[PDB]
Amino acid sequence: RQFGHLTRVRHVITYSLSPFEQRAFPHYFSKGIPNVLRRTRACILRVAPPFVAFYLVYTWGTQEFEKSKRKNPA
Amino acid sequence: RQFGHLTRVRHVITYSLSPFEQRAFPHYFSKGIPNVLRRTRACILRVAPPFVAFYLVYTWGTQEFEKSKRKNPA
Amino acid sequence: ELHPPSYPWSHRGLLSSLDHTSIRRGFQVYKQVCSSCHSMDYVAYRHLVGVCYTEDEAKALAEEVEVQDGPNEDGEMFMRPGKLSDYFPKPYPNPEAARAANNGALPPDLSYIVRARHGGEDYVFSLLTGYCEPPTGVSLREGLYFNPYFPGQAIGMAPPIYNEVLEFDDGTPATMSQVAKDVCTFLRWAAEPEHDHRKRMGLKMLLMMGLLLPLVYAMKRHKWSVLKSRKLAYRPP
Amino acid sequence: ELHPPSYPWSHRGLLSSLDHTSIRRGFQVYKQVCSSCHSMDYVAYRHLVGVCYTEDEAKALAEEVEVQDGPNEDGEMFMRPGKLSDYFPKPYPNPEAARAANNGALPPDLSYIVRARHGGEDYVFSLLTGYCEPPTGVSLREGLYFNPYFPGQAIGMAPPIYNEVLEFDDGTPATMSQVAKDVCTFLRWAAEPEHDHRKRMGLKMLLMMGLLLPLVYAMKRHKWSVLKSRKLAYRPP
Amino acid sequence: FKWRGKPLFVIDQEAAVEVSQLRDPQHDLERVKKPEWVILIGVCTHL
Amino acid sequence: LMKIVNNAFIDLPAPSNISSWWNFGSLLGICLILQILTGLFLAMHYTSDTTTAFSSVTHICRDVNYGWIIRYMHANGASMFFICLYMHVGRGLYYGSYTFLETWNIGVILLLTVMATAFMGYVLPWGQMSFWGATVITNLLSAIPYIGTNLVEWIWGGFSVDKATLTRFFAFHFILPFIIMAIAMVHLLFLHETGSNNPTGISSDVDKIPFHPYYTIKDILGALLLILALMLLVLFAPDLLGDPDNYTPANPLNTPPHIKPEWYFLFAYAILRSIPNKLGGVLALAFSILILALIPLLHTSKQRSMMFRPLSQCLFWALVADLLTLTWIGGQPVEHPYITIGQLASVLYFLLILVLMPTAGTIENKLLKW
Amino acid sequence: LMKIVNNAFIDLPAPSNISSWWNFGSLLGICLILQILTGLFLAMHYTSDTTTAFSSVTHICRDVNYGWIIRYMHANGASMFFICLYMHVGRGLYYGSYTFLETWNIGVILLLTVMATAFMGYVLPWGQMSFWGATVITNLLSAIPYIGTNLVEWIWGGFSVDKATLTRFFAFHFILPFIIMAIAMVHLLFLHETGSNNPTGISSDVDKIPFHPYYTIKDILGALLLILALMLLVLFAPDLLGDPDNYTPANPLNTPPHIKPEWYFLFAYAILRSIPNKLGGVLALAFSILILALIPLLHTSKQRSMMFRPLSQCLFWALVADLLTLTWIGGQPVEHPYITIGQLASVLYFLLILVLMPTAGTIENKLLKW
Ligand code: HEC
Ligand code: HEC
Ligand code: HEM
Ligand code: HEM
Ligand code: HEM
Ligand code: HEM
Repeated sequence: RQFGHLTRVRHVITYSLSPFEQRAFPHYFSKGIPNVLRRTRACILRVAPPFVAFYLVYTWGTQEFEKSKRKNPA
Repeated sequence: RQFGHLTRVRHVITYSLSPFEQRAFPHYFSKGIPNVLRRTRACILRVAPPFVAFYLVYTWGTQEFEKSKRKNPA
Repeated sequence: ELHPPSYPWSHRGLLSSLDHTSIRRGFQVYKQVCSSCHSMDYVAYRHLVGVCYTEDEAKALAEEVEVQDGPNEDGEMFMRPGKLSDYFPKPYPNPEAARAANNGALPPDLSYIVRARHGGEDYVFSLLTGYCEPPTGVSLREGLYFNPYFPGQAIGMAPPIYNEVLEFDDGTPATMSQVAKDVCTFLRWAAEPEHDHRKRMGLKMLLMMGLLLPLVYAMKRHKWSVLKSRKLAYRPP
Repeated sequence: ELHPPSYPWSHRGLLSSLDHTSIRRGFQVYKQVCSSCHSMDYVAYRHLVGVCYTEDEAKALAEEVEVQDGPNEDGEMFMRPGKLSDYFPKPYPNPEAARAANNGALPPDLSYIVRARHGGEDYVFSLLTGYCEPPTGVSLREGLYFNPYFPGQAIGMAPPIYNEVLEFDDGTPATMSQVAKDVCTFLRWAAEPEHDHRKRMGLKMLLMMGLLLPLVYAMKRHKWSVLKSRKLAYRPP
Repeated sequence: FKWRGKPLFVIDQEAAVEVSQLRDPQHDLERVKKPEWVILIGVCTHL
Repeated sequence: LMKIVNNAFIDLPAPSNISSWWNFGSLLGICLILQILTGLFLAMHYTSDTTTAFSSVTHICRDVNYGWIIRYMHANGASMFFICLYMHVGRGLYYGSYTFLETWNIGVILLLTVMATAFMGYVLPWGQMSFWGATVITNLLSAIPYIGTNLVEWIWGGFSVDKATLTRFFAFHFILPFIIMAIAMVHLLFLHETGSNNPTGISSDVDKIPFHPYYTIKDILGALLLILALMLLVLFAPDLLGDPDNYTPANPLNTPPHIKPEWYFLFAYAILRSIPNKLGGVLALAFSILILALIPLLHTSKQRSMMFRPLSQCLFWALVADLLTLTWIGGQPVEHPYITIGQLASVLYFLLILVLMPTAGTIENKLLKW
Repeated sequence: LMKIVNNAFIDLPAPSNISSWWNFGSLLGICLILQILTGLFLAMHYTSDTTTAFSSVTHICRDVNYGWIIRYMHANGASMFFICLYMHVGRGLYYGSYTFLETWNIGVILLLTVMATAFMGYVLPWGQMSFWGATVITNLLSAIPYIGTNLVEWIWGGFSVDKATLTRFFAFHFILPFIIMAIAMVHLLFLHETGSNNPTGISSDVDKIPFHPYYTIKDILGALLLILALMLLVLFAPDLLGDPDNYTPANPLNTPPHIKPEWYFLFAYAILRSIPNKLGGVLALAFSILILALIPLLHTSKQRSMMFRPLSQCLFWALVADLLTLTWIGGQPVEHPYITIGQLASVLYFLLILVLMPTAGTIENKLLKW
């Protein structure tokens, strides 16, 4: 497979420019950083809470294990 | 590449038969053996004489080598 | 178990090297103390070159000790003074003799023991300096001793080290501590004869990869800039 | 050089095997004669099972000889009666001792010597039975001897074999010849513990491949028969 | 002896050899420092 | 004219909405070639004998000119290798690669080829975890009735691990990457009839673009990060993953108090260790892997991806907790606070896959009426 | 659908006037796979250490269940391998394969791949001809000025052959067949654009026929003859080609009176041994091989084959005398009745190729006016 016999296209225009006629990193800080946060606010709630529990189960996994080797009053 | 777009053919007929309708080895002794000899008479003269000399050079290669280790009268 | 602390060192830093002066006194220890019962088989005097001793000097130690080498033309074997190619003198010919020389217990090798024990150095330095009186309610056979860092807190380790157990060349103090410093410095070198060079490539890497990585990241953003700035439209009738 | 002849054997035929009875007396020879100075290291008594001796019987020879095995719990080594897993008793601990036990010369091993010397058996059998008085105009150091089959015709081979040098079990003649037969039969088995089985697959192969080869040659001629009988013509206007 | 994984081969009439008559014109003591201690890499020059 | 087949790596149509994740799809080609290249030069001084192998490693790390690096570019390279995969594979779930049934199965046979390969790679140096690391795992195949004792003794070359066990792996281990090297092409072949598969999951036929300028350098950028994250470890923390014990000589007459194979088994080893029964967990082990062949009959949603299935993301990243848990829980010993976990975590793994991901599409279709 | 690429071995056009010679064209695929298959199982008990390798061979021939065969199916298999080639290659001259310039060069790189491979295969068992068989040949590369001492010491892992020399070959030797295994496909690829080349030399496009019934079984029939001629030797004369000395242990402090490598070098080794000068024959050696790349600029006849060039047959079969002579003359020592030969036979080889075969077509064209 290659270009030429994939599918159909009709009434579509494409504009584009050389790289040399534009800076590589414009608006990186200015516009990127909100887009990072917007990318963040859409994903954290479905990614973190597993790892949140993991941090806790990693915590309680040690403490209970830590106590068990410590003796009892007898 | 495959069959279909190789070349051109015109006015050619091909006859042929199943294998089951014919013995595998007919006229093997009766007709083959002369054809072996005919195949032989066309090739021996341009194949043997090298090997003929080889047999001799293999012979004289030993005899002269055989004599050289045998001593001289002195 | 017992977790040793993270004692600092002259080499803990990720571009820190070993104090070779500390190694120079460290090697004295292994020969005077540990080489009676520890079989370091993966090392030779020649590896000390460029590290703590020189060719001729370290060779003077190869002249010191006898080594079993050479089938005589009679068909027998003998003893010679060693050389720089010769590995260290093995204390005992086989493990079992070491068990026999002890209360049934074996000395491990000390070539790669550091990297083969959790914590490495910090285990070892605190091991020797963790000797104390046993606690109440504990009992031990003869030959065994107490040391909390060892698993089971029960070990056939005779105390090898103590203050003023020997003396060193330049004349620094032969305390139980400074000696314990050079020796652990020494053993890390055992399972790492490359530390002086690992950091060197440890450093060359960064000022290249830290320098390339933006540039390639730019050449990326260079080519992709056509599509990072590409617009479209839709003009049917 | 000298080319040995092609002496026949009980195994020269391409489906001929070894006379195992001849092997049984052959092994007596190596122990009584050759095992004083020949180091067969690639063999054990167990390989004699199913060949010349049994389990218990051959094991009686492992009980006969002492073998150096086992690190004692003291840390030393000792001697025990061997077993079937144990390889043969090496005569001398190293090559140099053998050179010392001789006039500077070495005995080769005899495990694979047959297949490592042109002619194999026929060399060896004629080697022992090629001893004669030296010819006129020849001189040899002490310890050296004359034998034409050896290269240079000069060898430190003391005559090992002679008529009535020992006796065998069943009581066959202990001539210089019959003994020389069993021994060369014995050594071929050394570098071929598979002779009894090589011919077996040596035979299974033929009555298959001799049987298949026509059939496949027919299935060939079967399919090709369309073209072995194909005719043509040429009918344009 | 064995050395570098290669062999190590180690006067009254030796000096009697006429150097010019030889193939490689080479006096003996050009090859050694001590006369009575001979050294060479024991490898046949041909092959 | 073998220049037309190498258009698949030069002039191939491929999408344009592509993340940085798919760097990982080609790093294996760089890991594999590098790892092979490393190991090949590495085996120039390995020895396949018990009496010298461990020493023959020491022949490298001490006496070879800059060869000591090669032990770690290779070894910890094998860790960076696996770090790609479980970022390469969970991808296919988070995006929906697994509909390409002819390809996804190939993606399995690699994994069992490797995870049975790598098992033969940790064992060569006779580390005292090599031996027992080979004992425990291989011992399990005795779990089968009436043949388990045979195949195990058959592979041990006797009745227990020995010199004969070693060499039989070193050849089986020096070889399979080449078998992978060709299967790699196969894995790309069935692709080639259909091409890649965007994060959205949409058939992006309209917006397929060249490959030589764009994704080449993009992969090289990833390879840089790989070499970086590889050069870091070897230079700064080579003892991190490769356990300390493996520098110990082998001795069957003594064990460590704590056993664990290399870190990457541990999600899987823990599943077995959970089961007190012997056989009752073994079949769960390979089932935990071979479930991947069984997923694509569980693509309930008539969508593909999970960027447009928010509930799937709630489950999917929850699965990672289980694996990363079983990773840690596996590498820790058998005691009451931890047994209670694996008896759940093992079940959670099978549960999330075979109940709730299917349940999503059956619902999400109903949430939007198809 | 990887079923369409395997039509080249099922539904491929190919001629019908085909001899039994072209059995040999595919036996290598059977030799190579078999040889690999043999050697792979064989290396399950090889050891790459001097102190045990020779013994580790004995571990096979004595103690392994039917493994002793494998030493010979492999070893003498390598002889049957070469018997195919110089019946596979002289073919291309006697029929005119060599016009396919894109293929013929590939046919060379295999040969130098193999003849440098096999050189690493005879050496493993430390036969006392292994050592010197590796010494002499490798020593020659000191013939170069100012670098010869470097690369040789560089490959010897020191200043002379040693344990370090061994392992470096065993990996270089266990690997190249796989490199050949892929180059095999390449060798068939450039073919695939043009197909085979009849004995007549005529473009037989009109009479190209299927492949699954006809040439498949025909090759199998040849494979039978191969397995026969292989099973014969191993069962009836395994000591034939594999020289006796190689069962001797290695010792640098003693040589045999007579040296010769394995039989197949001997046509080539004799060419060098003819030259008293050191370097003056080395460049002739590889030139004697690499002349094959230089032949196709010497296809003077505007015919192709030699079934229709009787004079070419007078020369061609004369060349075989020279090779089969240098074969024997090579394996024999340096004395006056034999030096007189190689000083001619070496020149005859270069002479027949670069003077008289070209001269033929320049004449045969004139004998028939074009
Ligand atoms: C009395 C002979 C002897 C002396 C001297 C000696 N060692 Fe030991 N070493 C032993 C024996 C015996 C053991 C066995 C310990 C065990 O079995 O747990 C051992 C154990 C060790 C271990 C193993 C630690 C572990 O986890 O088991 C280390 C490290 C060590 N010694 C270092 C040293 C150092 C450092 C010195 C000098 C300060 C030293 N040794 C001197 C005999 C000795
Ligand atoms: C007295 C000790 C001794 C005895 C007994 C002995 N050998 Fe020898 N053997 C030697 C020595 C020493 C050599 C060294 C020959 C040389 O250096 O050329 C040797 C050489 C050989 C060789 C080498 C032949 C070759 O082609 O290289 C063979 C084979 C052999 N012996 C077999 C035998 C046989 C057969 C017997 C019994 C008939 C036997 N040995 C008994 C000491 C012995
Ligand atoms: C996916 C492929 C492979 C995996 C998963 C793998 C696994 C491993 C691992 C993890 C080690 C670490 C041993 C250590 O650090 O001490 C190792 C060592 C080794 N590898 Fe492999 N390996 C692979 C491929 C190869 C290849 C391709 C070669 C040779 C070309 C090779 C040869 C060796 C050798 C000789 C060792 C011993 C070195 C040592 O143990 O340190 N391996 N293998
Ligand atoms: C050496 C091992 C492997 C190599 C060389 C390899 C190679 C590749 C490459 C180059 C791609 C294209 C890059 C991309 O799609 O992002 C790809 C894609 C893919 N790989 Fe791998 N891969 C390997 C292992 C695996 C494994 C273990 C799986 C397990 C499931 C797998 C499953 C897939 C799938 C399903 C795709 C399709 C990509 C898509 O749907 O867009 N591969 N593989
Ligand atoms: C074209 C490919 C090869 C050639 C020309 C070749 C050459 C040889 C030869 C002639 C021997 C005979 C040694 C003897 O008879 O004692 C040998 C031995 C050996 N071959 Fe190779 N070989 C090849 C491929 C392989 C392969 C593919 C393997 C493993 C998969 C392998 C592993 C070995 C080993 C371990 C030995 C030692 C056995 C012995 O020396 O008897 N070789 N090789
Ligand atoms: C492992 C090594 C090799 C393999 C697997 C292989 C494979 C093949 C096969 C299957 C054929 C078709 C059969 C035939 O044409 O009769 C062929 C043809 C051919 N081979 Fe080989 N071959 C190998 C080595 C060589 C070598 C060493 C040469 C040296 C010149 C060579 C040159 C050729 C040429 C020129 C052809 C064209 C056949 C024609 O013109 O009709 N090949 N090869």
